[PDB]
Amino acid sequence: ESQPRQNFKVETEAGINRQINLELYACYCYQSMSFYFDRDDVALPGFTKYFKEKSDEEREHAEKFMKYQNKRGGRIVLQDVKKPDRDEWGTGLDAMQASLSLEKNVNQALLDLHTVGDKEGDKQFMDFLESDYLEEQVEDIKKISDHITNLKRVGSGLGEYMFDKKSLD
Amino acid sequence: ESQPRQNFKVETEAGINRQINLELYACYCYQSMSFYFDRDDVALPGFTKYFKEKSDEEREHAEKFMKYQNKRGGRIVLQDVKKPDRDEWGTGLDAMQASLSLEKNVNQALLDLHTVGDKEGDKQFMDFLESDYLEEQVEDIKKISDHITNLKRVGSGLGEYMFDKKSLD
Amino acid sequence: ESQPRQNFKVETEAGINRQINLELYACYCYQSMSFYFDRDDVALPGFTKYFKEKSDEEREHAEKFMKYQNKRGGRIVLQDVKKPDRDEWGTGLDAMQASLSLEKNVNQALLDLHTVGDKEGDKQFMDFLESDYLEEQVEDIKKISDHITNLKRVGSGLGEYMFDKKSLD
Amino acid sequence: ESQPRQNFKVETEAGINRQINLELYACYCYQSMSFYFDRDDVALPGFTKYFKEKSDEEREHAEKFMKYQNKRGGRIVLQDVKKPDRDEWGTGLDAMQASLSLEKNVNQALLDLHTVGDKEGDKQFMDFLESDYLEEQVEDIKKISDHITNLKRVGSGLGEYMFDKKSLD
Amino acid sequence: ESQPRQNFKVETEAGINRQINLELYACYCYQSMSFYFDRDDVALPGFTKYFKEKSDEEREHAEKFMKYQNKRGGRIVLQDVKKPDRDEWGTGLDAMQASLSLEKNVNQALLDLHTVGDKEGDKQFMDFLESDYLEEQVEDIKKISDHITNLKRVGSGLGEYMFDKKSLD
Amino acid sequence: ESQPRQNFKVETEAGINRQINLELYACYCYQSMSFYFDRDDVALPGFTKYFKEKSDEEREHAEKFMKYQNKRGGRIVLQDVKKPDRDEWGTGLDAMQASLSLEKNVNQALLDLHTVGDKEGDKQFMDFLESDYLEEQVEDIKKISDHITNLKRVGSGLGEYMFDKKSLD
Ligand SMILES: [Fe+3]
Ligand SMILES: [Fe+3]
Ligand SMILES: [Fe+3]
Ligand SMILES: [Fe+3]
Ligand SMILES: [Fe+3]
Ligand SMILES: [Fe+3]
Ligand SMILES: [Fe+3]
Ligand SMILES: [Fe+3]
Ligand SMILES: [Fe+3]
Ligand SMILES: [Fe+3]
Ligand SMILES: [Fe+3]
Ligand SMILES: [Fe+3]
Ligand SMILES: [Fe+3]
Ligand SMILES: [Fe+3]
Repeated sequence: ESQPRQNFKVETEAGINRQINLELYACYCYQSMSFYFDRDDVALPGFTKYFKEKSDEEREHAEKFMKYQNKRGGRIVLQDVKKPDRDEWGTGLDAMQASLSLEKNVNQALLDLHTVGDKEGDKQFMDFLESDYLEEQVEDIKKISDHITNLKRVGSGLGEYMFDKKSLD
Repeated sequence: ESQPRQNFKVETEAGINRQINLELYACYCYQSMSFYFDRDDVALPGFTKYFKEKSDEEREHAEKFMKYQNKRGGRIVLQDVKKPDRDEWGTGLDAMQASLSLEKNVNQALLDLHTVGDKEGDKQFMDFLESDYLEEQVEDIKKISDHITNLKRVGSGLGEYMFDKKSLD
Repeated sequence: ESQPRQNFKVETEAGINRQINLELYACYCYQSMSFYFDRDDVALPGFTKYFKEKSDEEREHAEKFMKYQNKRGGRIVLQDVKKPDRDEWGTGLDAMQASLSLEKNVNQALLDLHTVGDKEGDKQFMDFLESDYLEEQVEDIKKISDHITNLKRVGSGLGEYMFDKKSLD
Repeated sequence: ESQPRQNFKVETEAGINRQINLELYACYCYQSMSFYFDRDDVALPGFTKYFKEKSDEEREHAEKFMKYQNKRGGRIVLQDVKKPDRDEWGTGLDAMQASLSLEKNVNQALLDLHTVGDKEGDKQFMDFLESDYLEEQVEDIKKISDHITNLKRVGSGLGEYMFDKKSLD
Repeated sequence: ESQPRQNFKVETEAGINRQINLELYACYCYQSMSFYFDRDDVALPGFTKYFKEKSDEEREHAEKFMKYQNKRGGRIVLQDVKKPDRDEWGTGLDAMQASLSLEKNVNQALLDLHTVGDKEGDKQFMDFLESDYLEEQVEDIKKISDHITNLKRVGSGLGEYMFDKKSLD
Repeated sequence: ESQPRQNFKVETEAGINRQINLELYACYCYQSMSFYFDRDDVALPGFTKYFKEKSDEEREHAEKFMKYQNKRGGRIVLQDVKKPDRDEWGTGLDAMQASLSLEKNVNQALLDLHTVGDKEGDKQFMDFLESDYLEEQVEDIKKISDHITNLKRVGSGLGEYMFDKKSLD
């Protein structure tokens, strides 16, 4: 049993390992989305920058979980991170919709992870999830929903172009 | 169902809406208290400033709840904010006592709101309440209790005058 | 009779108290409008910021009246501030239209309040209303009319999006 | 019943008082460890500085609990803080091992304290423990485990000397 | 016999160890006093700050003795530091009176410790006590006496409140 | 055929896509290595930092390839990035050895990729590989070889500890 290990159950440890993979998968999806919008026939640099930052955030999410795994004395077990479910992400609206779905799936997995720590009485892990993940997920999800609304509002073509310039830096 | 909505129950949404009204009511009470102490026959500017700041805090509390309501995909439903239960707030000690009672009622409503999010497994909402409201309520309640003790200590007249100058900026 | 009281009639005092409530109601409406545009399915942050500032202005209007009430030796009597007449404010154009109607109703109430001070020979109150309220109302009303014209000009969709970005900070 | 007291159970109050003593005991242990490594026949100044800082941290932990006790309207009841269980702490590795054991015992007591606040529905206290104690305990425990690993890695003699210089400031 | 040991008698070493405990006990008393005045039904923040600083001073006194013990080649032997003789410290005047009594008891113990070093011809220890403890004790005792006089002068209630603000930062 | 596409053969495009995956795999390996050395029973922070930076470099390598893919009008096709071939990386020497092997495999794949661009007369791609990848690979490989030599030189235990401190920041 590892030296730091205390109130840290195997199922909590395993859940963090699955969440790590999921965070890495999200990072991969955003990375795919970013360079999708960098395609010359897409060429939306706001979306490219936005998803690249999103990708880096998910990388941070994964690594913070790996860091946390080690903090608690769990052992990081990495899995294949699957290629994202699409190669092309449609319009800015489609990608933002796909991002919302992605973030909601990550959020659900985080809430499921919280339930694991909750049922195991892992008080520290629960607060770690709450403070470091659940809040950001809620912010991200609201933010992406806002983007989806605006991408619907502005419409295709010039609207999507303007959204790229005005809603994303 | 709204785009961000996830693990966000209707009763949690409704509880936030009641809490919004309660925060607005507290803001209104403090506002009333502030201008009560600005009456020429009261004329305690520390108390005026103190309750004005308290009022602005409660406004922030309400708006942070409205913001949070939207973040989770709830729909803000506003109600009449009732006029405060008094028009005149007695002495500084009386107002501080009334403020304590007010903050404890807000605190209880927040704890009741936490129970709603708790029973609904709303992990994010619980941490939002804890981090953003429960801690401040506990600080505020301790702080007002301290003020009440000192207002009792100093007594009426010059004591209340000195408290106004020395305990409130 | 309060110490400052001089050339300050009961009807002027009562009119200020009604105006306070009206200013608070306007503050509430703008607050509702602000968080309406913060809804994920509205998501117009310029409108959110704009109405939040408008809301804070009306709060200032109310408090300046409460302050003034006390200055003249009147007694602030607070009433329920009613919930705004809508929960949802339609489009940016609709909200701006509703804001115009609101500001014109506040303006009329202010002009009615001026008539009260006028008929009571309350020279100071009249100038207070003129300098501190009537001018701003006229500026606000012109400004909102301009916004309404531009929101009509730009049309729904991308136009409303662009207006949000370009006419509101 | 004290003025701030609200949702603050006697068993939570009593648990904080025991935890205060435990934090003070940990502060005492670290203090003992610090001056142990300041012995001329030990003379490891990194370990001295490290445990002195650790000691001050535990003092802060105790005082933050006393502060919190008062915030909630509990009454601090102090007990004898027992002398640490050793007068001499062996090698740097031994002291670090003893520190790990100490921090894990404090951590368990904190987790037990959380369970008390949890079972009493003390939502604020739980978040206070989580935010202010459980996270730091997890960081500390991981950090001490790392130190123990490195002290094992470097071995006695020069290794312990180098660890003192390179892993502790 | 330890390497630094020279003109350092066992009774001097033992006296330093008792004085360490006494300094720690004083630190504990002041700590108790500090958070006593932080009670919501006491709420004197000057007294809280004052005794917290006093507490930290006694901690420094203890540690300087532990440091000195090691400097001379003595071995620090820690004992239980007893809980302070009261849980509640009465009025500011009572606490200041109790502090005077405490400091005079510490001072007497220091003078007794000086006699031990004196009779053992421990010239360095005597000067260490004189320079580092006896002078501060005399300053502290005079200072606390002054406070007691002023707390008597100002009386209960507002006087104690004013003393808290004006004589203690 | 994409708008930028010119002198950009399908096999060059496909080779970049495989190299992207390989760069991502290397990034994953380094990430695994980094948090391996962050294990409490490994606890080598230089190695953790070193491999984290290495990981970020490989991420940059992958993304620069994705960017380049798009620049030439190729289409990024992502694949599963496989979990690294080990979960635990042994000693610092073992990890550095594994890193060398990894970098040499990436280097060979890059040289194979260069041959593809070479045989296709892709003059720009060749120079892109040379300037942006081959040089860094050669620097990295030399640098890791140096580290391996020094990790062999210093030996296990304190040596590995010292290497962690002195050869890695
Ligand atoms: Fe994530
Ligand atoms: Fe995200
Ligand atoms: Fe929490
Ligand atoms: Fe509030
Ligand atoms: Fe409050
Ligand atoms: Fe107004
Ligand atoms: Fe207005
Ligand atoms: Fe502690
Ligand atoms: Fe600790
Ligand atoms: Fe002392
Ligand atoms: Fe003293
Ligand atoms: Fe002398
Ligand atoms: Fe690479
Ligand atoms: Fe490399």
